[PDB]
Amino acid sequence: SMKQPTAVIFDWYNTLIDTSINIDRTTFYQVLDQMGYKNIDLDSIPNSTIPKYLITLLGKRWKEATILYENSLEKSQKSDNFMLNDGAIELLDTLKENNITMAIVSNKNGERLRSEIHHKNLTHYFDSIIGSGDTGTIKPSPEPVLAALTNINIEPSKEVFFIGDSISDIQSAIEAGCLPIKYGSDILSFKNFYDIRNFICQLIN
Repeated sequence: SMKQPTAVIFDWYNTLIDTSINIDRTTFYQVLDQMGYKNIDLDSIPNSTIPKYLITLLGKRWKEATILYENSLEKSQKSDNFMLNDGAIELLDTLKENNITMAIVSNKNGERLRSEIHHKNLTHYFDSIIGSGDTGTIKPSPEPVLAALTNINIEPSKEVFFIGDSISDIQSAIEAGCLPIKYGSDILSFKNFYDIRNFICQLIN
């Protein structure tokens, strides 16, 4: 009764992309600024230590910081230097080799989203890339999901897997008639892309 997916939709930030490695300090300065902090100097802190350092600085306000941070990245005109999460390329490549159509649905600005995807040489994997400004609404509306599916010519169903980290991703998937898979930390959930790849390979074979 469980079938291989007819399409796989991915979110970008905090699903495919790890936003905690190569944090742009300028962006986090603005967040800390908005949050009232002064006079935080991150300039001498090694990039790899920045996240643990910020976690201890922010304490209870850490979750709020991550919200502001993602919000800022979505609207940015600046280029990212982020790395993909572990196993992401292996999964994309497995799906491509098996001829399973893929798309991205993100609340990042569509134009900058497409530029970042092309900067990482990943455009060829995706038959539709939908960001904010590409439709009349954003997630958790189903509209951006339905837009990707219109553009890849696949009907919405529970064989369309929407891999996403957020509640808005899950809700958009459900409202669109598609199957949410929660990535990260009633619904299929996986902590990494190696396990998701094994699961999909097991469904295919």
